[PDB]
Amino acid sequence: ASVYAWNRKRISNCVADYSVLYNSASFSTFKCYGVSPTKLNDLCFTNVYADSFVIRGDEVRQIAPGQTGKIADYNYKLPDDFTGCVIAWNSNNLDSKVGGNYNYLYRLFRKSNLKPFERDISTEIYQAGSTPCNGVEGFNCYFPLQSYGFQPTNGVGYQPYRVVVLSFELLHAPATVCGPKKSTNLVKNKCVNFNFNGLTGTGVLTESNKKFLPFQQFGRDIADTTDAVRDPQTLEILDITPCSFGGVSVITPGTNTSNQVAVLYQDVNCTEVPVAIHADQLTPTWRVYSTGSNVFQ
Amino acid sequence: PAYTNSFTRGVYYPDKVFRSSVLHSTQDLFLPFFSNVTWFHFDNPVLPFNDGVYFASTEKSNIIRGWIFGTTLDSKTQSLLIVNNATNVVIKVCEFQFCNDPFLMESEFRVYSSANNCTFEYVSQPFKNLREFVFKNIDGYFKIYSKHTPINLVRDLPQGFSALEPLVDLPIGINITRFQTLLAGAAAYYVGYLQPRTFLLKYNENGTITDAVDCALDPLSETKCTLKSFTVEKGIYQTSNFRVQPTESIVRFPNITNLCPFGEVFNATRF
Amino acid sequence: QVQLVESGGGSVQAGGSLRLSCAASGSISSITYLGWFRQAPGKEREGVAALITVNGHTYYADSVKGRFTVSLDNAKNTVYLQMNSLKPEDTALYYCAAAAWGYAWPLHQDDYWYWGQGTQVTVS
Amino acid sequence: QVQLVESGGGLVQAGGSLRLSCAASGFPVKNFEMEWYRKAPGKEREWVAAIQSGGVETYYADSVKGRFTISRDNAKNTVYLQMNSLKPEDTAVYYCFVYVGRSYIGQGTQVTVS
Amino acid sequence: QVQLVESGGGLVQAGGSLRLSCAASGFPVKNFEMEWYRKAPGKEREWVAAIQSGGVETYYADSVKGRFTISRDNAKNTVYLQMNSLKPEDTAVYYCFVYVGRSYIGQGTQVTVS
Ligand SMILES: *[C@@H]1O[C@H](CO)[C@@H](O)[C@H](O)[C@H]1NC(C)=O
Ligand SMILES: *[C@@H]1O[C@H](CO)[C@@H](O)[C@H](O)[C@H]1NC(C)=O
Ligand SMILES: *[C@@H]1O[C@H](CO)[C@@H](O)[C@H](O)[C@H]1NC(C)=O
Ligand SMILES: *[C@@H]1O[C@H](CO)[C@@H](O)[C@H](O)[C@H]1NC(C)=O
Ligand SMILES: *[C@@H]1O[C@H](CO)[C@@H](O)[C@H](O)[C@H]1NC(C)=O
Ligand SMILES: *[C@@H]1O[C@H](CO)[C@@H](O)[C@H](O)[C@H]1NC(C)=O
Repeated sequence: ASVYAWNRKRISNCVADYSVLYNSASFSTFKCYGVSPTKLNDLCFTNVYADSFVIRGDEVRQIAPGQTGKIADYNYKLPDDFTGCVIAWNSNNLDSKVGGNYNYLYRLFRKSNLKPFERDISTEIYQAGSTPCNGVEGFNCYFPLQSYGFQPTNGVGYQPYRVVVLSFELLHAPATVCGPKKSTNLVKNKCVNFNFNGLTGTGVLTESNKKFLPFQQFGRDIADTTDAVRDPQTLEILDITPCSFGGVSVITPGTNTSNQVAVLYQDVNCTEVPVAIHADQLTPTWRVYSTGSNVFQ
Repeated sequence: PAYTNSFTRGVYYPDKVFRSSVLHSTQDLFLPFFSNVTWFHFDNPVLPFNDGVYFASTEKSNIIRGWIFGTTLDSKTQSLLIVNNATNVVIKVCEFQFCNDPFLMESEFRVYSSANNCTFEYVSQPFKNLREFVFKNIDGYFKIYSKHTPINLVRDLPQGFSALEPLVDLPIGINITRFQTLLAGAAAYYVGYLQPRTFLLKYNENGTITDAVDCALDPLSETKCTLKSFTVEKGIYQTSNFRVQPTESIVRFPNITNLCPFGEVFNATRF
Repeated sequence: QVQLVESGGGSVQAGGSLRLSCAASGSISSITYLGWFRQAPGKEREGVAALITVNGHTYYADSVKGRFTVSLDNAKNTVYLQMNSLKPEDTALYYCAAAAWGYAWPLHQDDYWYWGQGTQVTVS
Repeated sequence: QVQLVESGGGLVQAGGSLRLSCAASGFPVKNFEMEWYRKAPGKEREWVAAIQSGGVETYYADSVKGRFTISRDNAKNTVYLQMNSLKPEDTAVYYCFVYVGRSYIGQGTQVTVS
Repeated sequence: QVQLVESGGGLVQAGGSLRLSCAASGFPVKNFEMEWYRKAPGKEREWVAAIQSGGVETYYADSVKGRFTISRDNAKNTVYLQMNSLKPEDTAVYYCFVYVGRSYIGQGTQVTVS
C-alpha cells in the first residue's frame, strides 16, 4: 500500500501467529507500544485493524507517541497512549529497482497537522502565498506528490524500512483476530488436571477402547458426568477415569491390650500409596506405615 | 392446499453431548408429531419464518438451489443470501434488491442487481435424494442441521426414524420474518414450523437416537415421559395436575351515590 | 525497576582482548533486548552491539564487524561483550543498556533505556 | 478494557487558546467523577479541574479559576478541556484522570506556552 | 528560520568540471541528513548524492557512481558537490534537500552540459 492510500482494512475471524516474526532475523525497528512484545501472542485485544507502507528509514524513530516530525505530521501519526506494534524491517532486496524505485509517491505538504489514525488523500496542491495557482505550475504551486528515491546504492538509513501497524484500539465490538494459544504435551495413566479446548476437569487420562462418530468432540454417561474426550492435534479418542482417593483402615485392639498397629488401604491399588499420602511430609513414624516387608491384597 | 402429516420424522440432537444407553428428557424448539406440512412445485412463493423452519425435499436432479432470507429484501434492510451451484457454496449478507420474479441454457442469473454495503461473505464446499434440514435463528446464531438419506418414491414423505446433526453456526445477528426459496422440470419441497415442546430421547450404545416419545401427544407417551421408560408395565400412574382458569374477573363495589355539592361550585354566577 | 552494574574494564595494549560484563537485577523476565553503547571522546554516543534475549539473534556495526562478539548468560543474568583484536580508536566509555519494549537496530539514545554506570576501556 | 487517550495539544504563545480532549473506552462517563492533572518540568503533579459524576458541579485549582473551562461529552465518551488566557507558568503535560474501580492515567499530551 | 540557496552553477562542455554549493542556516549539518536532487527537462526529479549526519558514509545514484564526489564543510555551514566527467544527460536544475521538521527546497541552480 501507499501512504496516500493505506486502507483501513478489516482482516477478521482468523488467527495470526506472531512468534514467527521474531525468529526470522531481519527486523530493524520492531517496537510494541503499550503491551509487551513477549506477551503479544498469548493475550490479545479487539480492533485489530492493520496498516502498511514502506516508509523511508531516516525518520522511523519519529514514529512515537508524543513526537512530531515529518512522517508524524504529514504522513502518519500515532496518538498518545498507543497500544499495538509498529514493526519495521529491511526492504533492500525487492523494493529497489534500477534508477530509483518510484512506485510509492508521498504527501509532502498539508495545510494543517494530521489527526492521528487518519488516511490522508488529496489531489489539490499546497497553498503558501496569496496568489492562486491557475493550473499551470508556477512559483508558489508546490506539488506535494514527490518521489522517494530508493536506489540499491542507498544505505540502511536511506533504504525503506517496511512498517506494518497492528493497531489495537478499544471499541464496543467482539474481538476477531488474536495470537495463538500455546499447548503442552499429553500424558497418560496419571491423575492430572487437564486444560483442553473448552473443558477442564480432574481425572486420569487413560487409553480408550470405544470410538465415536466424527461429530462428537466429547461424551458423557448416565447422570451427566464426562467420561470421554478427543485430542485436537492427533484426533484420537480418549477415556478418562476418576482419581485415586479413599480411606485408611488402621487396626487398634483397644488401649489396654496392645499398642502397635497394622494398616489397610481401602479401594486403592496399593503400589502408588507413598505418592498418595504425604509420607515425605509427615513423621518417620508415619513413614513406616506406607510400606513394609509384608504386602497382602 | 396439499397438506400431509409427519410420521415421527425430524428429531435432532439438542447438543453435541454423547450419551450412551440412557433415557434423557430434553426441551428445545422441536417439531410436534403428526403436524401438517405443505407441498408445492412454475411456483416460487415467499413464506414466513415463524420461530423455526423444518425442511425436507425429495429430488432426482438439483432443481432446488438455495434460499433467500431477510425482512424487507429491499435497499434499506440487509438480507441474507445462500446460493448453491456447481463447485462451491456462497453465503453472504449484503444490501440486496431482489427481483420481482427471481429465477436462475447451462447458466442464468437474474435474481438481484445490487452490490452496495456488503458486510459478510463466506465460501464453503457443498426421485432419488431426500435432503432434510432445520432452519433456525436463535439469539443471532443461525443453526443448520442436516441429514442426507436416499428415498425412491414420488408420492409423499416416507416414514422411519433418523437424526439431524448440526453443521454451521454463524453469527448473523439480523432479524428475520420472511424467507423465499429459490430454484432454477418440477420438484417437491416440504416446509414445517417448529414449536416449543418437551421430548424424551432414547440413546443406543453408540449415542444415536433410535426412538423418541413426545410429552404432549397422548397420555401413554405422557406416562413414558413421567416414568422415564419406553415399555410401561400394567398399572395406574399419576402424571400431572390441572386447574380451571378464571374467565371474567368481575368487579363489585358499593353504591357510590353520595353527591357532593360540586354543582354549586361549578355552576354559579358569582364565585 | 531494572538495574545494571557494569564491570570488566581496564587498560590494554593494541591488539589485546577484553571481556566486559553487565549484571542485571530487578525485572529480569521483562528484558527483551540488550545493547552496547559507546561514547568516544569528541563524538556522540553510538551503537556497537546488539542481542535479543528471546531469540539469541545478534547484530553488529560495521566498525566492529569481525572483531567483536556478544554473548548471553541467563544463569547469572549477565551479558558479556568479548572485544578481541583491539585498536586505539576504540578507546571510549562503554555502556550496557536494557530494553523491555522490544528490539531496535541500530541503537539510538532517545528511546527508553535502563542505563548502566559505565566503565573505562583504554587501548594504546 | 479501560483506557484514556489524550489529543489536541500543540505549541501556543502567551495568551493563546487551545482545546484538549480525553477520549475514554470501556466505561460510560455518566457514572464517574472526572479530573485533570498536569506535570510541569521540575514541578510536582498538580490537580487542574473536576466535574462530579452527576455532571452538575464544577471545580478548579486556585491559580486557574476564572480562566480555564472544563466540558464533558457523554455521547462521544470524551472529556474536553478549554484554554483561555494562557501563561507560560502552565507549561506542562496534561493528563486526564478518572477513578473507575482503580484510577487510570493516560500518557498525556505536551502543551507549551511560549 | 531554515533556508537553503544554491549557487556555483554554470554551463560547461562535454568533459568539464564544476563545483556547486548549498548555503545552510538555522541548523547544524552534523545532526541531520541532507540530500541532492536534480530536475532534467522532460524528466522527473532524481536523487543525486547524499551525506549522512555522522559524516562516515558517502552515497551516489546508480548512473553517477565513480564520477561524482560529494563533500561537506562543517565550519562554513555549506555542503558542496564536485562534478567530474560530465555527459549531456546530466543537464538539470539541481536542488539541495534537508528534512528538519519540514522538507526545505532551495530555489535551484542551473547546470547545463552541451
Ligand atoms: C483388656 O480389657 C479387656 C476387657 O476389659 C480384657 O478382656 C483383656 O484381657 C484386657 N487385656 C489386658 C492385657 O489386660
Ligand atoms: C494394581 O496395579 C498393578 C501395577 O500395574 C497391577 O499389576 C495389578 O493388576 C493391579 N491390581 C488391581 C486389582 O487393579
Ligand atoms: C391436516 O390437514 C387436514 C386437511 O387440511 C386435516 O383434516 C387434519 O386434521 C390436519 N391435521 C391436524 C393434526 O389437524
Ligand atoms: C451501510 O449500512 C450501514 C448499516 O447501519 C449504514 O449505517 C450506512 O449508512 C450504510 N451506507 C450506505 C452508503 O448505504
Ligand atoms: C428486528 O426488529 C425488531 C422489532 O422492530 C427489533 O427489536 C430488533 O432490534 C431488530 N433487529 C435488528 C438486528 O435490527
Ligand atoms: C353546569 O350546568 C350545565 C348546564 O345546565 C351542565 O351541562 C353541566 O353539567 C353543569 N356542571 C356540572 C359540574 O354538573
